[PDB]
Amino acid sequence: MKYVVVSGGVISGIGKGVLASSTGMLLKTLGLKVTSIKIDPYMNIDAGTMSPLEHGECFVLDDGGETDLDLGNYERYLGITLSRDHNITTGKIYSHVISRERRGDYLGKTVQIVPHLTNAIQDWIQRVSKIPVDDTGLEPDVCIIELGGTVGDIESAPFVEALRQFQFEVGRENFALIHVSLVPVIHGEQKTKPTQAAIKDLRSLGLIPDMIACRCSEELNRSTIDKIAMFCHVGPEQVVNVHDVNSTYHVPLLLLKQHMIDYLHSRLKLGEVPLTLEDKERGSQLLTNWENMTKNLDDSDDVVKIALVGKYTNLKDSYLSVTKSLEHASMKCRRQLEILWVEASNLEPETQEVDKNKFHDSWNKLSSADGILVPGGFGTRGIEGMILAAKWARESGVPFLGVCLGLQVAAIEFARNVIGRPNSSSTEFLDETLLAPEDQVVITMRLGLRPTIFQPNSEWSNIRKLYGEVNEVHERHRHRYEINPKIVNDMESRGFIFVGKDETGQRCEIFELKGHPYYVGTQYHPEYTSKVLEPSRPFWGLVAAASGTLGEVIKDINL
Amino acid sequence: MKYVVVSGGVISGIGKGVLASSTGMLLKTLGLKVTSIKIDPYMNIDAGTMSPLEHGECFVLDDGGETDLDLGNYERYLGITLSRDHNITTGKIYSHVISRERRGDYLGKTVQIVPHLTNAIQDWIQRVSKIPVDDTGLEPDVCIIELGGTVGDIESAPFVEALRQFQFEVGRENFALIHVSLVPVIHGEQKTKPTQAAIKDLRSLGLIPDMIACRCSEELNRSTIDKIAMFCHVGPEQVVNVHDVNSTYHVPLLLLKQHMIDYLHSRLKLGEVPLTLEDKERGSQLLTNWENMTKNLDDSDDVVKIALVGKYTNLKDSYLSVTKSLEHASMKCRRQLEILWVEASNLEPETQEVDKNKFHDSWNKLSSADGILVPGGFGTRGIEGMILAAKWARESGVPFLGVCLGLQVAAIEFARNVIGRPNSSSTEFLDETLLAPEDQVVITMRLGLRPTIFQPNSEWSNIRKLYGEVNEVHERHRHRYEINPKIVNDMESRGFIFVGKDETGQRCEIFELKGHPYYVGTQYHPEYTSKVLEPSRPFWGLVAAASGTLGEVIKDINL
Amino acid sequence: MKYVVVSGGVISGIGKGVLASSTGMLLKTLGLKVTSIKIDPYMNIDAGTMSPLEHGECFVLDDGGETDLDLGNYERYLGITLSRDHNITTGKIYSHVISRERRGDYLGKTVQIVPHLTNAIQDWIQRVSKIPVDDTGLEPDVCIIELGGTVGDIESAPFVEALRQFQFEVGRENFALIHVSLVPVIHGEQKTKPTQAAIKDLRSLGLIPDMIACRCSEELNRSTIDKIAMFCHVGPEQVVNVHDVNSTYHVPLLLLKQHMIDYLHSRLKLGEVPLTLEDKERGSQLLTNWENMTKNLDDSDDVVKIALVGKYTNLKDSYLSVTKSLEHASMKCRRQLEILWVEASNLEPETQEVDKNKFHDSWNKLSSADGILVPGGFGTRGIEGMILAAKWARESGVPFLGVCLGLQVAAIEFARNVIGRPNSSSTEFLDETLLAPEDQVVITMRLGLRPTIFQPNSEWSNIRKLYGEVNEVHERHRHRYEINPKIVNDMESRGFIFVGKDETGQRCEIFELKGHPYYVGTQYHPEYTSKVLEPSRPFWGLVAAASGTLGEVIKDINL
Ligand SMILES: Nc1ncnc2c1ncn2[C@@H]1O[C@H](COP(=O)(O)OP(=O)(O)OP(=O)(O)O)[C@@H](O)[C@H]1O
Ligand SMILES: Nc1ncnc2c1ncn2[C@@H]1O[C@H](COP(=O)(O)OP(=O)(O)OP(=O)(O)O)[C@@H](O)[C@H]1O
Ligand SMILES: Nc1ncnc2c1ncn2[C@@H]1O[C@H](COP(=O)(O)OP(=O)(O)OP(=O)(O)O)[C@@H](O)[C@H]1O
Ligand SMILES: O=c1ccn([C@H]2O[C@@H](COP(=O)(O)OP(=O)(O)OP(=O)(O)O)[C@@H](O)[C@H]2O)c(=O)[nH]1
Ligand SMILES: O=c1ccn([C@H]2O[C@@H](COP(=O)(O)OP(=O)(O)OP(=O)(O)O)[C@@H](O)[C@H]2O)c(=O)[nH]1
Ligand SMILES: O=c1ccn([C@H]2O[C@@H](COP(=O)(O)OP(=O)(O)OP(=O)(O)O)[C@@H](O)[C@H]2O)c(=O)[nH]1
Ligand SMILES: [Mg+2]
Ligand SMILES: [Mg+2]
Ligand SMILES: [Mg+2]
Ligand SMILES: [Mg+2]
Ligand SMILES: [Mg+2]
Ligand SMILES: [Mg+2]
Repeated sequence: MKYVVVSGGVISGIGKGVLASSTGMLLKTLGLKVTSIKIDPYMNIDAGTMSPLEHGECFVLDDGGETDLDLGNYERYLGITLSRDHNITTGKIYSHVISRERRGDYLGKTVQIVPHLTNAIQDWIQRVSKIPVDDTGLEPDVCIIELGGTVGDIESAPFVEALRQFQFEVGRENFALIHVSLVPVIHGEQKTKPTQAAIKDLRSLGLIPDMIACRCSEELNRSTIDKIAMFCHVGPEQVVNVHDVNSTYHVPLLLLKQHMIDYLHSRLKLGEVPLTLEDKERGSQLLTNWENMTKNLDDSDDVVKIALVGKYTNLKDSYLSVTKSLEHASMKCRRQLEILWVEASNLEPETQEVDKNKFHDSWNKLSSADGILVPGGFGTRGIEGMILAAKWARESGVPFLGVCLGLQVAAIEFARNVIGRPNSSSTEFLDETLLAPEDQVVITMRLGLRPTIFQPNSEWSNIRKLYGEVNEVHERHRHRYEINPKIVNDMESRGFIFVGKDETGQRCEIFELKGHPYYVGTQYHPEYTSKVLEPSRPFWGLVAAASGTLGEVIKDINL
Repeated sequence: MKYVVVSGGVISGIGKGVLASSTGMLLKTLGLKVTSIKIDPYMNIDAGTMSPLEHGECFVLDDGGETDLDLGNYERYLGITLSRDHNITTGKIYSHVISRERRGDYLGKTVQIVPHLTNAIQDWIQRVSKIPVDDTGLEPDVCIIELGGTVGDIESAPFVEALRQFQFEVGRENFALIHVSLVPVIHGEQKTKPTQAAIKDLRSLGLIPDMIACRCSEELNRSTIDKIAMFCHVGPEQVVNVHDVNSTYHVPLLLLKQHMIDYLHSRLKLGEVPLTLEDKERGSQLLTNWENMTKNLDDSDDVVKIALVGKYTNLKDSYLSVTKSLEHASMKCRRQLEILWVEASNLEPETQEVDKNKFHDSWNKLSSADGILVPGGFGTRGIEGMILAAKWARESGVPFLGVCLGLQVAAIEFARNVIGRPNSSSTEFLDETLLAPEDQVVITMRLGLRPTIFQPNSEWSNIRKLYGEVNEVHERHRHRYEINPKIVNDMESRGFIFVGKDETGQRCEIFELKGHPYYVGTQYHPEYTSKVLEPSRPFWGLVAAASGTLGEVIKDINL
Repeated sequence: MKYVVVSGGVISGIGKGVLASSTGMLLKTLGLKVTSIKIDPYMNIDAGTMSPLEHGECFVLDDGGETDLDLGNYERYLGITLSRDHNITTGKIYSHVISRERRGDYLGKTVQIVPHLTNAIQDWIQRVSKIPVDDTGLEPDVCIIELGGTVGDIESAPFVEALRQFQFEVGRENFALIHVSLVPVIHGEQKTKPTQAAIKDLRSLGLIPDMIACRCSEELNRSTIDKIAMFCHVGPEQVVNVHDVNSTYHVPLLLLKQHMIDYLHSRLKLGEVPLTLEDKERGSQLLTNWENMTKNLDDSDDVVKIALVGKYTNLKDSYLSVTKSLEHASMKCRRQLEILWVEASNLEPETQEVDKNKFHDSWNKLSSADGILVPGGFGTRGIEGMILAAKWARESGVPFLGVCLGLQVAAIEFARNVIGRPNSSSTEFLDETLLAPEDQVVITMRLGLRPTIFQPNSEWSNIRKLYGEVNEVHERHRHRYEINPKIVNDMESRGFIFVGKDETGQRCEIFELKGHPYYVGTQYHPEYTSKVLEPSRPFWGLVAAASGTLGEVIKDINL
């Protein structure tokens, strides 16, 4: 087992998550089996309790774990499945040793942060990195650890102490440290004192960096490389840079151009790892596929515009799996994507009195779009604006996908306007008044990977054709509210077909509307099962439908 | 409310606990109401799970809290009652904020060590210092906080960060810092660089010391004072020393000789605290009583020897409340005390084969003693040796006190040798063989302050006369095993009278033997209710009985 | 825009102001945006010139408008902000059309009460009801107009004529009339001829009532309802009653029990007003919060007593915002309130010669109280009595709040007795003698919403913790006199800390005294920013401090 810590810097926004995911995928090009662990200094047990306004969305695993967003970067670059154990936190590990001290496994000893908590962290990392995470039976060859927060924040102290010990409690040449660090530019001169201070803060904790990975708005000067490589122990080829490029898929090839594998191939002795003839082929094949999708982003120009309608769209981190799911679906179509970020509340007619500027801009953006997405996220702000987007998309025949809350919004819209029930509404917020036209109801969560069964007549639907006309689908759920199953037959008779349901019925999971080119919704989040070469099927439907060629996509999928 | 932090140094053994207790009692000489809080960086919720081989005994509060030993130093110097809340720990406060984050009181925010855990520590200190701790109704004027561990140990980090904030979240002139620090002597020269480094480690965390309290084997030189007072912000009178004197009761008067009150009277503005005419009298009266008991230790010479028989007596911290209870009882008698530390196992005849030196020395020490104590502490090592000490004390008519296990050992001894049941024994360790002559049985703990009722005939006993012939007694329990109540009438008929029991009966709490000058035992720990001017009654009995004058002590108590 | 006139009756004391405020809040439970306008037949431009001995206190708006007291009932029930335009008067509107006729906008026409003044009233009501009054950007859906004085008083004539026209100059189903009327009981029989005469006086002016709201000391008999509903056009459900209950917060639920919303929901066609899904939730949520605070007044019993010390306390209308601010603060604590009304002059030692009865009763009341308030109000009567209450509260350690004059009285008290300047005094009344120990000085008014900045060291204070430790506070001022800033450093050195000041300094706005559980004063009136669910912070401090639990209140506010 090899370990690669990706760590620290001078700021919390530095973009470690891209570099960790990219470093792991580059190791996967050698054919190595790879896994990864995110460490969070926060005291929350999970990202589930904490609101999307901080650290972006929670990400859902097959376990039903509501983990930190960074686990999604690993799953979609590395192709692996992660467990709720792969997101370590301060909350998890203090809860673990405190529950263990009350149970008494420490034999009446005094329990202390060193050695007992730092040995508990090292036991967690040793257990969790040996969980098999590919579909194959094998234990991973390499583990990427991403150390969240910044080095020398008091929040991090047990993890920087544990990782010092770990560099010896596992062999050297089985452990290596990448430090990620800020190189700000002032008056056009590339200033280095922030990264020199961060390299000292690592040495103060006994962590010694094997590569320094600069984050900068420029190519590093050869003087900027030398002034760091002379201050730190790293050689000139071990001062990595990652530029402020928009395409995060280019980062693996920007690291490969900087010869970063050729250092780790020595520094971790990756030639001593045994590999089969299948492994080297499936490794090199994966690199050629990534050269092709990045070539397609360099030379595809013909924009498809998708409008994304939701709360707090200024927090673009709040929708990162949607963004990445749309980008995978646009690459599969060989088309460039624009996302138009529509703050759903500004669509509402009260905005035309309160701030007439925001009203006209938000309705410009929505009218402009070749297809529409309603992305999910609980909370009562802007839902009539999201209902207005679903209405516009139904009436103007514009491709629509509704994910989680977006499906319920389309059901409420179709009830208010096509069934003509003018006060039909979500149970989430009006039930203090005990309303009879319930569109949502409660059914304390439904979470993680679940089976959807396609209902027997559904063979006609574009969405069931996108799932290869298979009878069942596996996707990740997260909801407490679902469509009222008393009203379902009214919608299924008026043409809004609930194409798929849970095994028990009375719990709707996919709809497609008869008489529209692509108007679809899902109760699950299709984003989380997206992979770079195999996009999320409902999103491959939406981004093909917006472009045209949805028939040719379905004809392809029938091979 | 005023706060006085006592803190840190270069080593964990430095003796903060004496200085905190002494500083608080000196503030009590002004008539101020005083309280105190111990902070422990360990992850244990309580000292109850952890074995006496580390940090000495657990101390029992009236709550039944098995707290850190340092709470006992506060109760016996300050005269206060502490709650299980007055011992803060890493385990307590991480358990508190983690349970609070799962309950969700933090409104979906990300929870972090700063500000959320440091604000939870500051809320704990603010709540707990306002608990009334004297017998009177009033809230305390001053709180002493003792910061356990050492400054810049990673274990301490949330508490040194919290206390920086606290210096502002409560006013300056309502908070002050005492730093306690090591001044080692090499070649007879008093070296200062360890304390200069500890003063820098405080400044690095933003904590600024108002007094530096040196711990040294000498009087500080005036150069040793100046070389510290020139390096640090403290004036010459704010460099305190506490010498390696044996009598810890002299420390309050050694601080008073160094004019330490006259600094805090300015630095905490203690003249602005309102005080009544009763308060100043009961304050100054308390100082004169302490001048008298310390004068008596300077001029009493006529030694009483008590042998203390138990496990691990090399760990003299394991019996600190016994030691202090014996010292209070010897001072009340105006007699000097020697304790003879007898490792109970060495009394056993197997020792005479294994190491004949340890056998003869341990039996020398036991034969030498004017009275005998068997102190408690669970675990099967040496119990036949403790039975042999109880036998010797019964047969030779030598004063005996058995506390907790020491009472059960005397019951087992009296059963084996006076009732003549040769295999009668503790249920604690032989019950894998299901023995019928059970002396102990289980009755998951009995803990904290409980009532003992004296059984109706008991008026004759020296122990009930020592409790003023009152019908009931309040003392602190800690046990899972008690005397088999089926066998009690056999002992009460053979003369081993169970003088006191729980309200329900079938649970024995005090015995006295008919036909011995003072042979007594208690199921409770009488040590924990000892106070400097009012010693523990069973121990005032033992140390009077060893000296003679037990009648005159009882005649006094009848006033 | 909908209008609801609340009007008239047989007497000026009838309690329209409660019914208007309650009717508006009930409309706010539907989620409608609401506003209100008070009409006063008096010739004063504002309530600022007129003394508190008539129509109670003046109320201060954010504008600095010294408006009629009834505007405060609207702000505290409806949650809205009012402008100096929302109090219409005879003085305002005759000043408006006379200044407009001298300017000549009437093009040389003869100007007459009809149509020109009645059209000016209708233009005022149309302009002012469309001012946005919530924190949100929206124009109000409903306006409550309260017609002051009584119908057919000659003082009212232009307003009853204007409102007849207004019923057509705005649509019917956009205007409705509530008439409030007296139903006296004689020999236990509920006499109706006063209200029959008041209903005729409305018809004589062409105003037709849509509901009759009886004010009576009983439940109306069903015969009393029928004998009114047969004489007037109103149906049986449109004869409202409001009982002489003490809790004015119960009136909204007594109107809701009488189904009064279900009439206005038809009669104003409030189902035709568009509402969003947020609006209906924030509407129904507000009703549940009001059910809870009224449930708490039904089942809280554990009295806190506050003594209110001031001039003319027999005029309990003179302190209505203080009373309501104390009631909001007691409800937030879940405790019942008694106010003890202490006429401040009777505390003075001259009273013990003049009327020894009034002396002993006033000092009984002040000694009895768990906390003390000095409420403001200019004029030289009783100020030494208010100084004696401030003295008593400082010395006996009893919670104290001084508002406006009450802060200056506490500064004068602390100067006379703790600084020991025996003749230090207000500049307001002794300056004919040109005294050097000035405690007040003049600094022609300071009025309306202003910023207070907390001075840098103030983090310790209970008052700054009650304001959430925010650096700035927004509250309503009204004063010509302030603390002499030459003497401020003497008080700040002796412990009376001026915790907050104006942006410029030299103008003190909050004090808290070091060394008292809660002794505070404000130059602003904290009463006017009180709201039913969010009490005034200095008053939430006082009423918590009197009860105990001031720490737990501050711990709560830190969430
Ligand atoms: N080299 C990079 N190139 C482009 N974008 C980057 C780069 N580094 C960081 N970012 C961007 O900055 C944001 C944060 O990056 P990332 O998640 O990898 O940082 P992080 O250190 O893991 O932050 P966090 O601790 O919050 O998870 C993301 O939007 C990411 O795409
Ligand atoms: N000034 C002193 N004079 C005499 N003995 C001292 C002094 N300082 C410390 N000691 C002794 O050293 C031991 C530890 O002292 P103390 O309990 O006060 O230290 P501490 O800092 O509180 O240690 P801990 O953190 O383990 O509780 C005790 O036996 C105590 O009596
Ligand atoms: N229904 C009621 N229940 C309880 N108290 C009432 C009621 N109606 C009036 N009052 C009380 O009578 C006094 C005057 O009431 P209110 O201010 O509402 O009358 P008003 O018609 O507006 O008088 P004004 O014209 O002087 O403003 C207040 O103390 C008020 O609390
Ligand atoms: O204003 C002054 C005065 C003096 N100095 C002095 O400090 C020295 C250290 O040089 P710098 O502080 O400029 O550091 P650096 O260029 O090595 O590092 P970067 O942060 O640019 O990566 C010398 O340059 C000396 O003149 C300054 O740097 N700045
Ligand atoms: O062996 C050597 C050589 C050089 N130095 C040098 O270091 C200097 C600092 O002096 P010290 O290191 O002796 O420190 P100090 O006496 O101030 O502190 P204490 O630890 O005794 O309290 C000077 O004395 C200089 O000669 C040594 O201290 N020791
Ligand atoms: O003393 C007399 C004599 C005659 N009347 C006469 O006047 C009549 C009108 O009856 P009332 O004047 O009693 O009026 P009312 O009962 O309808 O109204 P309230 O004021 O009680 O609501 C009849 O009752 C007739 O006898 C009196 O009312 N009172
Ligand atoms: Mg941040
Ligand atoms: Mg990240
Ligand atoms: Mg140790
Ligand atoms: Mg200690
Ligand atoms: Mg009047
Ligand atoms: Mg009124």
